[PDB]
Amino acid sequence: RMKYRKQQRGRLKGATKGGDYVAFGDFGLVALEPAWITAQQIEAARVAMVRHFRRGGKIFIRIFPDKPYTKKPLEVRMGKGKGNVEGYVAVVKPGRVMFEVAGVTEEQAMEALRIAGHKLPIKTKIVRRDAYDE
Amino acid sequence: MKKVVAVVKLQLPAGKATPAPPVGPALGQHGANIMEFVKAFNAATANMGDAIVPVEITIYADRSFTFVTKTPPASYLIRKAAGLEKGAHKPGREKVGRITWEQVLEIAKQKMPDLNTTDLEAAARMIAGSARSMGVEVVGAPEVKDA
Amino acid sequence: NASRNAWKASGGIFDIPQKETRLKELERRLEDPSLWNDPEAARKVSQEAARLRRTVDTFRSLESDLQGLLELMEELPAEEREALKPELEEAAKKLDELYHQTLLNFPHAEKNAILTIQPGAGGTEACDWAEMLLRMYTRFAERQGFQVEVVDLTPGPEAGIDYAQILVKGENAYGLLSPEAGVHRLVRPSPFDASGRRHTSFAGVEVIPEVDEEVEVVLKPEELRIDVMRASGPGGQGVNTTDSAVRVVHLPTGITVTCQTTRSQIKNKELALKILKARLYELERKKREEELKALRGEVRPIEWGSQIRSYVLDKNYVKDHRTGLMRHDPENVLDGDLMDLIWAGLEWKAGRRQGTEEVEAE
RNA sequence: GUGGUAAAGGAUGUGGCGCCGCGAAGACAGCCAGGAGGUUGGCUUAGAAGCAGCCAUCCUUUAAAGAGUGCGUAAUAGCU
Ligand SMILES: [Mg+2]
Ligand SMILES: [Mg+2]
Ligand SMILES: [Mg+2]
Ligand SMILES: [Mg+2]
Ligand SMILES: [Mg+2]
Ligand SMILES: [Mg+2]
Ligand SMILES: [Mg+2]
Ligand SMILES: [Mg+2]
Ligand SMILES: [Mg+2]
Ligand SMILES: [Mg+2]
Ligand SMILES: [Mg+2]
Ligand SMILES: [Mg+2]
Ligand SMILES: [Mg+2]
Ligand SMILES: [Mg+2]
Ligand SMILES: [Mg+2]
Ligand SMILES: [Mg+2]
Ligand SMILES: [Mg+2]
Ligand SMILES: [Mg+2]
Ligand SMILES: [Mg+2]
Ligand SMILES: [Mg+2]
Ligand SMILES: [Mg+2]
Ligand SMILES: [Mg+2]
Ligand SMILES: [Mg+2]
Ligand SMILES: [Mg+2]
Ligand SMILES: [Mg+2]
Ligand SMILES: [Mg+2]
Ligand SMILES: [Mg+2]
Ligand SMILES: [Mg+2]
Ligand SMILES: [Mg+2]
Ligand SMILES: [Mg+2]
Ligand SMILES: [Mg+2]
Ligand SMILES: [Mg+2]
Ligand SMILES: [Mg+2]
Ligand SMILES: [Mg+2]
Ligand SMILES: [Mg+2]
Ligand SMILES: [Mg+2]
Ligand SMILES: [Mg+2]
Ligand SMILES: [Mg+2]
Ligand SMILES: [Mg+2]
Ligand SMILES: [Mg+2]
Ligand SMILES: [Mg+2]
Ligand SMILES: [Mg+2]
Ligand SMILES: [Mg+2]
Ligand SMILES: [Mg+2]
Ligand SMILES: [Mg+2]
Ligand SMILES: [Mg+2]
Repeated sequence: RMKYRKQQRGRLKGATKGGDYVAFGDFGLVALEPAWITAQQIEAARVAMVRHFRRGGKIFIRIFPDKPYTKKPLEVRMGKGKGNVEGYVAVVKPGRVMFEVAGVTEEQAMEALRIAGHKLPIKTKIVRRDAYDE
Repeated sequence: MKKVVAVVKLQLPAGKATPAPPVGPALGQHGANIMEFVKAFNAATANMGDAIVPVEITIYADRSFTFVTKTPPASYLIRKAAGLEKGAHKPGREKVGRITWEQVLEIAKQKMPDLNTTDLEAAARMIAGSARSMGVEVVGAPEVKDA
Repeated sequence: NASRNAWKASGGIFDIPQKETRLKELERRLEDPSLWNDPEAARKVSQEAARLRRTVDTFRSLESDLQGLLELMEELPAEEREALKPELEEAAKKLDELYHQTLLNFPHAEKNAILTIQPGAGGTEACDWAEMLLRMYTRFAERQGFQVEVVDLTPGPEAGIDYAQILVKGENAYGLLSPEAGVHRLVRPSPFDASGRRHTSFAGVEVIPEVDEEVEVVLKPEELRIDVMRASGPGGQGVNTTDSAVRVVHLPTGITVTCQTTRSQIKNKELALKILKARLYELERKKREEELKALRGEVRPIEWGSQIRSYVLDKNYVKDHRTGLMRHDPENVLDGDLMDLIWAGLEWKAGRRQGTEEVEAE
């Protein structure tokens, strides 16, 4: 990674671009609620998913953490947080597609994609793939 | 007109064996007059060759057994071809040997004198099917025909 | 080769009668249901029952190979006698299986090892030998087909080596070098003596595998206990109503550190932890080396009363004292000819020693 | 006694809309009978019998019974 430094917080107004549709994969996981999802949170779900169907299909990750996470070491007011303590996060607004699974049966996608939902700070939903494309 | 007690399935070499486990446990903790018991076994394997014969044993009320000898299991017949003594670790990616849907037939005829299956045509898929989920495929030519 | 054959037969033979009767006690044991209704019991039952796999095949296979050969072997330079000879060539790779089953049974035989040579009684001459054994064991490794990584070397005063250490890279490097510990006696006219008389000298040798670490795993919270409390001394009203004293006790060992230097409980807890670490680390570090002090216990004799195998260059003859075995080519021995020696003598003795001890009074 | 002021997450609380499939050629439940054969699927494992872990997709008696749902034995049978 590269970018530059520390970045302002900014708000999470309506989930406008906050969202998408299922790109790849048989199923996916969508955010019902806005939040900053941490790096750790992400990997938590990932490794969970794999661990569930050992030697399994393919897990996609449509979201990606690039916002620097500032934080102060238990002090007061000089300068801006050395930050980066949780490290980095991804801006997930209601609608966004976060993980795609493919190459597995429903009962596997449902379960795994659900277990992942337990690691995420948010209310979520698992989608088939209707057909709505473009 | 025959008192039985408990069925006990064992696989073994035909005309060759001893108490040795897991055979020891079975007829050991349930008794054995293997004097006259293994005397009917040697004649039931006198002119009979070696294999993995599944003799469907069945203890009697006198604590004996029904030693009905049967045709050695499908895995046995298949490795009679490839010259092995096992089966594939993972029936799918690996494939230890590749046989003929021809050889299956005459060895399957050896299996019908005990099997229930009516025709040898249905006994083609069974032996092929066993070879399927055991790490070995085949080749054929006639099959269906039809219009 | 008729000699090493009967030898391998003799090894397998004493196994026969012992495991012969040992099997019969165990087999009629595995017959009863009452025996199996004791799960952990019939586990170790089926374990010894299992050992009868390696017992049977050796005796059976080897017994038939002795007799068949003996017959069609005695006399003929052309026909059926050379027909029977390469039938025992496969039986020679079956001798192979036998040997592998006698060595591989060490704790860490399979992995590379670490040899160390340290001179002893004999002075400047004693260390001259240390270097002779250095090259000796080194040279053997090349032929065994192994990579030698010299970890440390230190030339002495006159002759060159007060100490040395090596890393025999390969497999079974330990199991092979294992029976080479202890002292080594060396007699000869001394190349340093102005009179040249015979002088005994002694070098030391040791050998060991390799392993891992444990540090941070201990800092795991549920193990230690952290107390807070008011500080002591200066602070005024601050020190009074502000508890900044911290004490982390490491419950698993009871060892504890306490700190109340700064005014911050957080900066004090931070420090105590960072010191408990280092203390706890040394304790666990010692325990590691304390296990290697019980490996010094495995064998750690003095320096020249005791020996293991003599090498006299006068009358030309080496002599492993552990086995009574002999030889008359110390030159060859001091070069690599060890396989045959180590193999039988060393493995045999070492294994049979500890083995008969374990199955008879251990 | 929600109202009279808490969250992930949970559950045959209750009401309302919607789509899917089953049923008078008899459904759902309960209840009587089988519930099988090569098979003991192949591979590992001391052992691995639908039934630890690994790989996987046969046919036969039939109106019917999965190379198998869960318990259970050391492994069975078992009951389902
Ligand atoms: Mg946060
Ligand atoms: Mg202040
Ligand atoms: Mg697909
Ligand atoms: Mg699908
Ligand atoms: Mg959650
Ligand atoms: Mg949640
Ligand atoms: Mg949900
Ligand atoms: Mg669209
Ligand atoms: Mg008779
Ligand atoms: Mg009886
Ligand atoms: Mg022989
Ligand atoms: Mg003869
Ligand atoms: Mg010749
Ligand atoms: Mg030959
Ligand atoms: Mg040997
Ligand atoms: Mg190095
Ligand atoms: Mg000096
Ligand atoms: Mg020097
Ligand atoms: Mg001089
Ligand atoms: Mg001198
Ligand atoms: Mg001179
Ligand atoms: Mg912990
Ligand atoms: Mg004071
Ligand atoms: Mg003062
Ligand atoms: Mg003051
Ligand atoms: Mg205060
Ligand atoms: Mg206070
Ligand atoms: Mg102080
Ligand atoms: Mg200070
Ligand atoms: Mg301790
Ligand atoms: Mg001394
Ligand atoms: Mg030479
Ligand atoms: Mg209230
Ligand atoms: Mg809720
Ligand atoms: Mg709910
Ligand atoms: Mg419901
Ligand atoms: Mg009907
Ligand atoms: Mg059944
Ligand atoms: Mg079986
Ligand atoms: Mg098996
Ligand atoms: Mg059964
Ligand atoms: Mg079981
Ligand atoms: Mg097909
Ligand atoms: Mg019972
Ligand atoms: Mg068993
Ligand atoms: Mg059953």
